[PDB]
Amino acid sequence: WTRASGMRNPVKWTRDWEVLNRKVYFAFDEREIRRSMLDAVSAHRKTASLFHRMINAVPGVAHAMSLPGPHTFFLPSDKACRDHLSPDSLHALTERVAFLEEQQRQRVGGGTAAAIADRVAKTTEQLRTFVLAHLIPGEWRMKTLLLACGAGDPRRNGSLRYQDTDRELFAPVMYASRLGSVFLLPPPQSTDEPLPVWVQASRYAAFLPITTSTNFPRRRSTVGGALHLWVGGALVTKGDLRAHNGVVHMIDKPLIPVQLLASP
Amino acid sequence: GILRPRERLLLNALKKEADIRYRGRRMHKRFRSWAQQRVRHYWLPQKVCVTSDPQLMDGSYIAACVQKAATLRKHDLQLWHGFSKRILELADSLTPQQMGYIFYGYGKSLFRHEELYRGLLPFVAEALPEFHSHALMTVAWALERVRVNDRAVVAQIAEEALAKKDLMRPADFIKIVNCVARMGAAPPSLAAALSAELMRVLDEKCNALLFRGAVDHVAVATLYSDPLRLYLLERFTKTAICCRPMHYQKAFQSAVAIRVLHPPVWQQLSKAVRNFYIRLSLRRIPQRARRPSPLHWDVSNALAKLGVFHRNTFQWGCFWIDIGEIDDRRQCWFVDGPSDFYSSTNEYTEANKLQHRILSELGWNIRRVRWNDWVQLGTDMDAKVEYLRKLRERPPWPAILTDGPSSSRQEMVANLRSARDVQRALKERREKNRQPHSLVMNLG
Amino acid sequence: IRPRKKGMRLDRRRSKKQYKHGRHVGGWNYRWLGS
Amino acid sequence: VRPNQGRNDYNQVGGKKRGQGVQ
Amino acid sequence: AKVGPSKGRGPLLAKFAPVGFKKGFGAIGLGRHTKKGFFIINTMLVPMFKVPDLSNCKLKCYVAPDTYRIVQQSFNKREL
Amino acid sequence: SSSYLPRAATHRNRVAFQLFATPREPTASKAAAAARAAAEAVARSSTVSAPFTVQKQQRLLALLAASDLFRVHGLPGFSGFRPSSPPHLSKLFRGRVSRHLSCRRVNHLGRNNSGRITVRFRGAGHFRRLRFVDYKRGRKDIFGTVLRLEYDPNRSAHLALLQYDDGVLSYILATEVTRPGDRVVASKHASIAPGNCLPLGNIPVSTIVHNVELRPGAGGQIVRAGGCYATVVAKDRHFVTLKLSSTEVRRFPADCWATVGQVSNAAHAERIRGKAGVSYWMGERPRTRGKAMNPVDHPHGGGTGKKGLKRPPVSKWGILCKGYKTRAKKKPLGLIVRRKKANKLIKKF
Amino acid sequence: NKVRTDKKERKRAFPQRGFWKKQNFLQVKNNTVRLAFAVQGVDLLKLKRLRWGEVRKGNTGWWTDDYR
Amino acid sequence: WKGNWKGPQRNKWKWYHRHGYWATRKKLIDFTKYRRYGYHERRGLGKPRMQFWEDPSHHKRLKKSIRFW
RNA sequence: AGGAGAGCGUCUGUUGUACAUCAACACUAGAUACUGCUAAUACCACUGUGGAGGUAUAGUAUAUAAUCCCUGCCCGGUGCAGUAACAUGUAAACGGCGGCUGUUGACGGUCCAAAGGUAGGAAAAUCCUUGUCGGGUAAUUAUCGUCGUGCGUGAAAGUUGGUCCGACUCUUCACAUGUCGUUUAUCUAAAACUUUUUGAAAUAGAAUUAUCUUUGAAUAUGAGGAUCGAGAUGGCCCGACGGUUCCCUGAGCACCUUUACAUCCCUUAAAUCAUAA
RNA sequence: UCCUAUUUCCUAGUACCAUUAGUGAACUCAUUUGGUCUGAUCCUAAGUACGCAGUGAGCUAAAUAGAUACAAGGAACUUGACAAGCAUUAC
RNA sequence: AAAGGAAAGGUUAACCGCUAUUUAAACACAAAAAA
RNA sequence: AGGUAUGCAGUAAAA
RNA sequence: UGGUUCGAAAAAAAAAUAAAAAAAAAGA
RNA sequence: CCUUUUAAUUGAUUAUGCUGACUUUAGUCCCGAUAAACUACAGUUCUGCUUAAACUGAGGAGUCAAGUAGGUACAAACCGUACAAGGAUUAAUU
RNA sequence: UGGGAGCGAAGAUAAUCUAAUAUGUAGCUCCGUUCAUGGAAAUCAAAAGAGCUUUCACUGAUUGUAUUUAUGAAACGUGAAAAAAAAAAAA
RNA sequence: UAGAUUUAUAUAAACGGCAAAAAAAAAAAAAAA
RNA sequence: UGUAACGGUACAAGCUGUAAACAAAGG
Repeated sequence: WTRASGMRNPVKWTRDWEVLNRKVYFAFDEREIRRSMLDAVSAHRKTASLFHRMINAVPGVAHAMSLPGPHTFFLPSDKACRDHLSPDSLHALTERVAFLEEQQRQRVGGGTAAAIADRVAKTTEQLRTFVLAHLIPGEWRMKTLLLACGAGDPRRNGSLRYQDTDRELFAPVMYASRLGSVFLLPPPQSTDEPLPVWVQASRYAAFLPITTSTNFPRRRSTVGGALHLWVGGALVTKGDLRAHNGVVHMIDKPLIPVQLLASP
Repeated sequence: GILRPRERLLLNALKKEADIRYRGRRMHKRFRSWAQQRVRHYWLPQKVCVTSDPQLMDGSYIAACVQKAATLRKHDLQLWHGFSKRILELADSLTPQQMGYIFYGYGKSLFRHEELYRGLLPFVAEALPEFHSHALMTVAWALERVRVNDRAVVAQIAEEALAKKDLMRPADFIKIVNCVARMGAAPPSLAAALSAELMRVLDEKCNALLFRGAVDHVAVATLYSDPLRLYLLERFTKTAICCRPMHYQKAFQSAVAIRVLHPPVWQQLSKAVRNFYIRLSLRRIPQRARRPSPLHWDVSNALAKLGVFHRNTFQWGCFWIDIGEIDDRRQCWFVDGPSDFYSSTNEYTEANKLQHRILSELGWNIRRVRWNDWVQLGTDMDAKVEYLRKLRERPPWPAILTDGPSSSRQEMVANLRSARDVQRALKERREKNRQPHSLVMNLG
Repeated sequence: IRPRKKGMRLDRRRSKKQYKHGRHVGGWNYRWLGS
Repeated sequence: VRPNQGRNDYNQVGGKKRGQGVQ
Repeated sequence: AKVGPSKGRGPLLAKFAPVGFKKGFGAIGLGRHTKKGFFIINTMLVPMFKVPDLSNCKLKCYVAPDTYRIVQQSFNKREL
Repeated sequence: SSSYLPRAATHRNRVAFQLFATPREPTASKAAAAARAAAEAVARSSTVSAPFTVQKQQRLLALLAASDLFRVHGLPGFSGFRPSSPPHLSKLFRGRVSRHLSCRRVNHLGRNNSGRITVRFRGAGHFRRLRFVDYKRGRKDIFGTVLRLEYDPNRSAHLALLQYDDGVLSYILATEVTRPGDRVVASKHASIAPGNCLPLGNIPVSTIVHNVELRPGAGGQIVRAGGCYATVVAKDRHFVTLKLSSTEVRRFPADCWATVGQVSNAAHAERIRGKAGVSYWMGERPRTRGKAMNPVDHPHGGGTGKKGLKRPPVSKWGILCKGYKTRAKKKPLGLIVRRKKANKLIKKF
Repeated sequence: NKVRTDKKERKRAFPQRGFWKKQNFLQVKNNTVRLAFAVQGVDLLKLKRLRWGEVRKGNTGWWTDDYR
Repeated sequence: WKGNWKGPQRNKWKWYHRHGYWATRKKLIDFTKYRRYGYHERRGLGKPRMQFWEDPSHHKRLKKSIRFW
């Protein structure tokens, strides 16, 4: 009998480092998630309000996003939509989402009435196209995307591995002697153009040697980390929101399809 | 029961990762104590409802309500302005205990309503003979925290504490002396009397936990006498073990101020004490996060547009510098906001003057920006650039920081409102400039 | 005695059996203090 | 596993323990 | 026996028991356990020692040997 | 077992209601009007009225049979282990049972409140969860969609996750022809289609049913195992006669509800285990023969070398176990019309 | 144990040829003690080796007697 | 024996919960038998009679029956 | 623990801790029987619990077991089912499956019976001093194959087989070989002898306790006769029926069986109120 | 005036009880040197930049337990290839 | 496939609960009712 | 995949 | 760093122990 | 003394008797795995096995037992020894 | 508590065995012992009589029950001990 | 009987339904002590 | 009532309760 716990855990774990490495694999790559992609979207509804509303108000979209097939959903934020969409486009999107919600609420509760069906059909098709433009076949996790873009390849990761800065300009008291590859993802479900993905070095990478032991040989976004993953011209802000049937990646720009874009 | 082998492996790995997560989580909790203290011997035994109609409140009820709201962080503007109105109506009928609790609530909540303090102070002065230690301490403490300066009344409170020395609590006396020093209200005779009494209070009545509160660099520099300075600096070496980063920081600042402005006292110290403070100068004293204010950021933006390299909000020695230029490191700037002066006046605080003098004597060429003048520029950038250039083209400021012109509460309120409007406009037109707004959808 | 039986047994002093015997240091016919 | 599983009081409904907030 | 108070072991103590055994020695309580493993202390419950000003006190632990003679004579003068 | 909800909640001989109503309207009169409207809508939608027979089941099954990107990229799984089919192609869900509709199973391990073994040959087995399946189909006149089919470790049949039109989730027994996307309803006006639940008095003769209530509103109790089904033989005003999977003909009150179709997973009996370990996982323990023991341990035990039974077969407790009837003679037959005979006689006659 | 409740006396009823002396461990411990004393200017080993009534100041001995 | 040898265990939790003071109280045994380290009902004589030369002002006989404030 | 084979169990498993690791038990599967749900069965406070929060593709009971081909005849007996009772059914229900004679006898006679043991193994874990013939050997009470000669066995209380398996019982070939004719050399020791340290045990009626030959409660250190110089130490076990943990019997005990007897519990058969209609 | 917000937040001295933080079955047990040796793991090791541990003295008898090496023969042994033997040998 | 965690706590949401409630500690700081 | 630092009640969701 | 404490969850009570002494007028 | 009586449960070479003491076997069996030196002018014996770092922002990756098993004079004594803020900021004093 | 109440065995005798004896005993639970148990006749007896209840001796190991073993302070009665009936319609 | 007199010995029974925790909503719920 | 645990006392099979062997002379 004992009540020791925490740092005095009486469980005799193995110390074998190879077994612990296998445990790492099982605990991270092969971990099981109960929730679904829409569960994650709802959890982040306050930051992704517009897309949450569209998913819940456009018929068929929820059914498509709740299917077993492993999927990857690139979720834009309301901030991203506001920043990148023109004011008129944002107003139109808000008005149409509100219209669908209002028709749904009417269901809960001449030619003018006939036109309502046509408008509903048009709005549903357009918003379904928009929302499904972010759904991609397969489960593409963040590290897989980075390794596909080439980060981690010793032959290609140059310009991302040895970033340095003019140190004396930022940590002068320590430098008195100085004081003197585009990967392609399958097309969205509603389009045929495959999605380009690339990687870049963040502004924070250059400062690593100032505060870390290094073994080197002979505007800018504020998102954290050393590497930035760009998908279709949009930056991933929060990745690996894993689910049971896919993964959600948060992005800072909406991937509007060419059909919905205005040519002039 | 049994599990399928895949399930066994997955759950075992989850357990291992949970253990490692716990171990990693507890790594930085050096100063996490499972045993914790909570102060509750100031809570009154009577019950009150804070939202009750003020017209039914008396002094005893309103004071308790104010203190309870301050404790519970119920910072509602309507509620506290009703409190102010009712308290001003009841000014004639408050005891020193009730006035002390009211001042505690106002100061603790940092409710910067100058009119209430101004209207309550005359009754405090009149009733001073009946005041007790806690009430005197609380009045001084709240005034110091909110920057409501009344030197005559503060001096009267200190004199009352001296007269009631045999009844004053040591902590209350220490706080009163610190507040007097910070408000600059003691002429030399009162300063000498306070130092003489504080010496005996600390030597006879205060253990380490009470004494460490006496270590304040402003008081050491401007108020304490030489024997008191020597005693304080010697005693800190003995009482360091029980101190916290704030106490260490104030001790270090006191030592630097004595060294820079009182070399005779520094030399009158002993070699062991001097060694203690030299070794203290080598330690990493935990600071707390500081960031440029909106006014600081506006000044930095104007300076950068002018074309002067600079750095912001950094620590040199035992001081924090607002702006430190890079090309000529000795040139530095300070952006002075409403809280750097006393309410309704352009008179600098004692801490600000002490820091200015110490940095100037250590070599810094200081220049200063006043929000009262900056706000009159508006949102214009050319005007701000010209302002900063003209300031640069002029000599640095003397080692002694002189106060600005006279002002009034009316002008202070007007300038605060103008600063609010300018902040709003600048933030709006910053974020709008950031937003691209280039995607046009043919959805219609 | 194990938990299941302990959960159903009662303490010795919950009855009067303790006072119905005369066992003592001197024998089996204890004369109580105060007779 | 549960020594008191069969008792009349095992997993009894109600009680002051679980009815703290009930008026 | 091999466990218990026999062979001079006496009553059980946390020193001799496994971790989890709870047994103090008679100290007063000074606070409350929280719901998350903490303990909030209340200094109002600290006993207050009442000590008089011992400075300038002519009394001492013992009494001089002559006091017996002095008091005995002073009482005999009354009794006689 | 009784380790779940207490007796006060589980035991009720006479159920006073058969419709679990969840009205939305503010008043009782408007609730009644809405219920009538819903019943009329179900009646309007109902079109199929012919019996659902074995042959129609076969035709539907034949019709159903006639009618690389999707993976975790960069995820090299186990060296040898792999699921039999990916989630988007497996017949069953491949996921986890809903937590809100299930609880941990209390494993009694064949021991009663006395702690002694009463049910022999029981083992721990794999950990299991009890899931709350709606045997009542209490919600009437509301359509629901079958979203997925699920495995159940305590039950020989498959379960189906039903999402009612208002968002309520429940688990029901799945029929042999139940597929994701199916629409189901419980009502007296419902069409005769598999999965629908109707009173036995509204189901035409020759129809195949399952999950039959012994008492109205008390939840189906008869015909539950995978592949089992019962046939409607005759109907009168108050009683309906059913032929059961055991070849027993029994009458049921016309107000007892039932579901149309055969119980899913008719291939359960075709499973081959291959080794003792599969039964060990399933929760079995070795069965020692009576004649392998000593005479003190079984009536068949004893005797140098191997021997025969030396008497007509009896159990551990001295009861004939080959042809000896055990139903209480005085217990009335009640609604039982005719009870089956021995399988040898059935197959020889 | 010190209370003599164990059964360790049972083996001591039989002869053994010898016993390990643990001299490596004991000498490490002794030299640790000697270093602790010596850093303060004490010759513990010399004190332990002194004859009864013998006085030797500093690091002196028979060799000092010989050469003086 | 088979493999590693296992004998009677020394378990403080088990011993104290099964054979301690309260467990012995709950047992059904002869409680008139003297137990050195446990409950028993072999009652003692109490404080003996005072010798004729002792001080009655200091002789004591009762503790609980006369317990005042 | 290799190559080539046989027997028993299919197999991986369980297994008597401390004389039995096996051919014994279990096992995947094929069957039979009971059970309509407050199910049967089990526990035996019984309006309770496990069964099972399961519902005849389920649960319980009893055999036989995994793969292939097969699984003959008998309901006379016993049990069970069936019916008011019969009739009748049920053997993968418990069980059983001939004798004396004529023509080596296809084919007859006669008695008996419910049926008269079928197919297939077969000198066998059954029979037995080493059955006939063949391979291996110089020599084959062994082993394999074969005959069906002798004794016989025998069909889900299962018959005959294919492959693989076993700390199982056996046959054979090969290998370097101290297993052997038959032993020797060197070295070490939880081996022995001396010494230092230090110290038991089983046993003991008493002993100053010889060999031959005899006698004797019948195989004597002690009794008759004859003969004979003895103590310790090292070794060896001829004797001292050497010392200490198998067989019969009692007006003794314990456990097991049931067409031994008696009693009790249960299930039937009933009875009795609740109980009025 | 192009950072996704330019958002005040260090450690209130701290109830009671446990701990010898290392080698090591360190437990039950007792012919109990606590600690060496007898097995995996735990430090990118020329065994981890000198670590942990090391118990009276003698002495050619045989017998025994082992280790090594056996000429030529090669199972002739034995109930039985039990036990042994091979699985090293120019480089 | 043999079909596997959800009590208390933290996070987010919601919230007309309460000194059973963050020092009578401190730092920082263009900052805020009504009119 | 027990509970982490103003603390008692209290609903939902979930790497 | 653990126990304690909330949960698991337990009168399934470790004799000489406690957030555990008659339980708010507490005199701030 | 003698006399009379005594219910003393009154006589022991023996119950593989009971509780003990003391002989014989006998000065016999029993002695666990590797050991040396510490010096008449410098030093580094040999062997078995290898987690022996003890701050580098991290309580140094556990549980359990010793009812205190590595403190201390060639001690089976006396005395002493588990500090969660690690107290020596003792770069002091001299 | 060999007193009183409830439930209630076997070893032993019967030379096995059954009844009966052991025994209404042991264990278990409950009263708590003269300030108690009990009790002032719808009693017992003979055609005469006794006079609540209780203890002792005799009648007597009788008449009985058990029918191989044993059990049996029987009833009436006789000689003694103790002696009691009932304060009390209110005030 | 001058004062003082720690802790354990699970006690609202100086008392009344039984029944866990010296006494627990009705019912389920069961008894030779 | 009885007993015990710790503590004090000659570190105790005695005595004793933090007032732990003694107050007897108080407006």
